[PDB]
Amino acid sequence: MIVNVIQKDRLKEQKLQFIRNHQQAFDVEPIYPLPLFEDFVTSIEGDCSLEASCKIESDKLIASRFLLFFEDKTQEWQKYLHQSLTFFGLVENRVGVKINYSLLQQFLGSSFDFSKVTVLSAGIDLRNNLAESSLKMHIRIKDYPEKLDKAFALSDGAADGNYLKDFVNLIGFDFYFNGKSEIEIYAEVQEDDFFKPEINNLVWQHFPKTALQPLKASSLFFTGLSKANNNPVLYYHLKNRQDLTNYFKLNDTAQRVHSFYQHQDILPYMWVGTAQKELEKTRIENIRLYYYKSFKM
Ligand SMILES: CC(C)(C)OC(=O)N[C@@H](Cc1ccc(O)cc1)C(=O)O
Ligand SMILES: CC(C)=CCSP(=O)(O)OP(=O)(O)O
Ligand SMILES: [Mg+2]
Repeated sequence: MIVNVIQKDRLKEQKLQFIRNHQQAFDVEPIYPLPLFEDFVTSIEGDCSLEASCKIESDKLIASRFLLFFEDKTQEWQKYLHQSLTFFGLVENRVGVKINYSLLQQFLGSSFDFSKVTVLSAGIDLRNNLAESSLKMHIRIKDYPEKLDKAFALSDGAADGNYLKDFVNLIGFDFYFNGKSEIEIYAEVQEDDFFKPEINNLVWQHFPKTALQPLKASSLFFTGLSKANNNPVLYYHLKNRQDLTNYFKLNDTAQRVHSFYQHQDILPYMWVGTAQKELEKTRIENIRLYYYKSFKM
């Protein structure tokens, strides 16, 4: 048992370290209210992963973006949901804002089967403009067509984007501090399906050739269906973060993030998100970079 208390304290400090390393590299001052997220991730004593992310818009660097993934093998998804919602409610209380939950509420509405959840995340994207700050939640469902339909109904709605409805498993919620809220649905293609002829016909055919090149180094591909019908954001799960510069033409701000993380003590994979048209450019100006670390007993 003494092994357990020592390892719990150590995990608590390693999560805070991962968060501070990211914040201190990109923001001289922490963005308020980061310490509420720090308290939340330290209260999650089961196994988890953390995500630290940068959104780059030309030379603007948005870096107070963090996410916890619940990975306790007991899979008490409903308990994790409740722990995330009470953290959101603490943000509301301390900041003095009211979050608009209606989209999450309607998605969960008609008696939710939590056994169909395979991923749950909770986190933040904090800005000095409070109204532009947001809380975040992702839910991945499996073999749950009733809730797939409900998420589609909740976003912009039917076609198009409906052309990729059968590829959807991940649902994203954003909760802005001004009371605006959004839902997003993500179509995915797994590595083992990359070369199948039906996949080229149903998916790749609708994307420029440049969109296909980073699949060579990716184990997974996502795209958001409802935001930006024009110019959809494309997400690539790079097997090795070192391949980023080989497949994506980085500007100066993104290169600074990449250089910082090349030799950090983190997981080897990353996610890269970029709008479809950025890949047709000679140089990406808008890109989102996501890095990860795991925290296990
Ligand atoms: C655990 C498995 C099934 C391998 O992951 C998923 O396909 N879901 C993604 C979805 C996701 C990725 C990044 C995010 O920031 C949010 C959600 C994931 O969790 O890795
Ligand atoms: C698509 C998965 C792989 C990455 C997380 S996407 P997000 O919607 O939470 O981040 P953005 O809203 O695109 O900035
Ligand atoms: Mg989004």
